[PDB]
Amino acid sequence: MDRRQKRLIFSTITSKMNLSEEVDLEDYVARPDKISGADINSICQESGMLAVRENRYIVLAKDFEKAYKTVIK
Amino acid sequence: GCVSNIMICNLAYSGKLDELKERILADKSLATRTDQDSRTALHWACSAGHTEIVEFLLQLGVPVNDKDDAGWSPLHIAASAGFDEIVKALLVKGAHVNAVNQNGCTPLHYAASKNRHEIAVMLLEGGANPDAKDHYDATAMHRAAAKGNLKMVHILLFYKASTNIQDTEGNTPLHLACDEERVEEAKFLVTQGASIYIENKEEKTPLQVAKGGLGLILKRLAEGEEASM
Repeated sequence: MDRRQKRLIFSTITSKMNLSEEVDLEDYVARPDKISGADINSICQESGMLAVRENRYIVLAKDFEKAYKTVIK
Repeated sequence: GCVSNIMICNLAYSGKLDELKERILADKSLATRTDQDSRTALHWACSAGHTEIVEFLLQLGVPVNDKDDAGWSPLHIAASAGFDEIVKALLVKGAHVNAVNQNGCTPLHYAASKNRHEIAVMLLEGGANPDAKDHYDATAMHRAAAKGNLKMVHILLFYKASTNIQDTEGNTPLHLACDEERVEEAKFLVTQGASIYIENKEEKTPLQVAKGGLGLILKRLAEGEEASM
């Protein structure tokens, strides 16, 4: 979808997620992948869920790149 | 808290400086062990903004340029997070301004994206390349223009960043500013040399991308510049 919309969706949802002060969602927002808002709530829910397999209570950059590459394809 | 499998990194992230000092001075090798993500106490203190723990680790002389397993250097982490004082202590100790991580980003990509002006300047003054391209051939200016960070676009142009680099979708920063309706950014860019002619991969120039009010304004500006200058 629209880059601007995409960014709005990422920021609105991660807004009540606790992310490390260095994560930057633009790295994903700027990717040339057409994805839905479902896909984004998805990467976002997966990221917080994986806050737990290495098990850190704050969401990190790595939680995202994972969620993202799994969810999109 | 508890972000790492190594307890000294959790102390660094937690801000427990006194405990961290006692353990490391008992066995200095501990200050540079890497954890499961290849981070050390320095990465985690930067990630949490504990300037004082960063100063203690730099006082001990630990490496300031090692990357974690996603290719993030302590300078990347501090620059994206917005630690001005940490960024500054890192640079004084030799942090590599053009280091790249696994997305191909330099710390300036993150400073620009997140509107960290003072850090972008420290970086550019320290020699960062304004034109570094990430893995999608996007520069700091693509980030800043897309997001509407006008003053960040002013700072980049001041350090001579190019305005016509194309990402892998063939977009220049001007296409991105047009696409997201960043009116003042788009105008500033055309006034500084962005071309209203370059086509992206979908065969569109920034004008074909822009809403009509903006496209007319950019057109006008472009003919202004092509007439004088």
